[PDB]
Amino acid sequence: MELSFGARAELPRIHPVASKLLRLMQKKETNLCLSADVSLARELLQLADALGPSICMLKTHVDILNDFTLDVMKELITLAKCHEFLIFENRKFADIGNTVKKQYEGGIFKIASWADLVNAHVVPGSGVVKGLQEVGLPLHRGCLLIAEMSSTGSLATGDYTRAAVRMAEEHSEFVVGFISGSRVSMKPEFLHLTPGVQLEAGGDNLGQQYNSPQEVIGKRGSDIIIVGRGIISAADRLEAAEMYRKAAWEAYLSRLG
Amino acid sequence: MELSFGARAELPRIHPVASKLLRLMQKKETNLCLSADVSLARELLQLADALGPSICMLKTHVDILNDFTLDVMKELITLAKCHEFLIFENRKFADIGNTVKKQYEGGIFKIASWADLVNAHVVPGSGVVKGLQEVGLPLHRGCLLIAEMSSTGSLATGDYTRAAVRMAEEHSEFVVGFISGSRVSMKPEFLHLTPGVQLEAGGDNLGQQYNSPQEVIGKRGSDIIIVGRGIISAADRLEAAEMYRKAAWEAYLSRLG
Ligand SMILES: O=c1cc(CO)n([C@@H]2O[C@H](COP(=O)(O)O)[C@@H](O)[C@H]2O)c(=O)[nH]1
Ligand SMILES: O=c1cc(CO)n([C@@H]2O[C@H](COP(=O)(O)O)[C@@H](O)[C@H]2O)c(=O)[nH]1
Repeated sequence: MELSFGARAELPRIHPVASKLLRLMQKKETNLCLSADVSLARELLQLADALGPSICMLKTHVDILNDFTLDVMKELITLAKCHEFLIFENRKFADIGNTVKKQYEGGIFKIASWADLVNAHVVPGSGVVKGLQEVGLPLHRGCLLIAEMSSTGSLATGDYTRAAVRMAEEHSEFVVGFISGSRVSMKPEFLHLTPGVQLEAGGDNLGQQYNSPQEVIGKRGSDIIIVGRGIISAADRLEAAEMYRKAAWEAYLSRLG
Repeated sequence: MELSFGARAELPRIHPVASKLLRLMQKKETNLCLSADVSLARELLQLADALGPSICMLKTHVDILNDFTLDVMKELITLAKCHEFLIFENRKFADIGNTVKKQYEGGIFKIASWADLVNAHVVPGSGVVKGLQEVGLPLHRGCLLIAEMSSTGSLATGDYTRAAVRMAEEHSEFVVGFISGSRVSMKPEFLHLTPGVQLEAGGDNLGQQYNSPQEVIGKRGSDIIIVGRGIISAADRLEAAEMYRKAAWEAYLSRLG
């Protein structure tokens, strides 16, 4: 039946990036992804260093960093290697393949040079994956497909979600999992990462909706929680991260039995 | 029945950005949007200057510019004002409102400071529009919603397309039209902009599919053609732009009768 993260890391069809992730999740007893939604490089780096031991992944929006430089990403990579977490740039590539390939490799951000993982919306059809793959496969990177969204009015439901799952399963050499609210693939080689997570019930004023780690990992069968404001707006971000880590980890263990 | 671009510019419910666009389209006899998919600021600017008289709009992907600076955008604005065209950043905002508001205003690109128009995918629900509006309305900007896509396997069909149209029509203070393959709204106050356009039949190797200006403007009832490689890969980009302009303009006139 259900396998531990450590065993999933060894599955025949596992992607190397997924394997690296699954192994460090097991080693560190963390299935928490920090959503580092900050505008200052110094804050990003100080969070990455202090919280690194508590997280399996740090999710970036590099396009909201007021003082982005590639040197900032070099320093982030140093922390990622030191503390053992992956870097996930939440770029949401969402256009024709020819365009996304350039967006992934080029420009000022050079996302493919530092990001272990990126994500894509599936709305354009499988060309979005094919374009990204042309850059990501040579660079030994992975991709997540957005199969469901956390926000009110999300159209990523029903046949749309099914299409995302098929697209992932048909591009397993590059696609390693999903942004989703629940387990959407029955194949254990794929990771499920779930945003819209806080300990307390609520939402924001712009359509975000929250569920708890126990709900999303335990009841809905996801693997990793993505948490932004629940941690970032807290006074003690380290303690907050530990609370989220312990919640997500125990929900995982209990579901494993 | 059908109104000229000039008359549409005066409609009671017209958005000011739409009005400005419609008036310059009529004045200049152009419903061509150049997709300036280049990596060099100098090429971007030289295209903008030479082709400015032939276009109603210049569409950017600032994240593929290797030498982006805000000064480049200042120079682009100077050309836009001189030649009378709008600047459209094809950012495809596609996340929860709280995130997109920061992506629109902030970061290195400060998109809202220079872009007349941006676009958004509707997959997250109407929060994507609400978040963007919080920045764009004060700055007197407009937004386009992606109702259909040109690429093979597009999921922007059926109820998804209907949802995009409703979302636009319910946020008319900020949303001024669509990226689509055809007329999708029956309300003349909304613009339809159509990518996937070349004179010759064909596609690319990454899921792009082409139709002609006569097909998309004439038969499918769209307003503006978005053209990248058909112009940019041509030797004489000025002549190419003129060919596309004259095609799209005559298709418009004939449909007007
Ligand atoms: O459906 C989604 C998809 C994404 C992409 O990961 N996100 C992102 O997770 C994070 C949630 O942050 P929060 O915990 O502060 O709401 C944000 O960066 C948001 O853009 C969501 O919140 N919901
Ligand atoms: O459905 C879409 C949506 C977009 C967003 O505008 N686009 C964009 O139009 C342009 C088409 O370029 P081409 O004429 O070279 O194919 C590209 O920048 C591509 O990213 C499309 O090609 N199709």
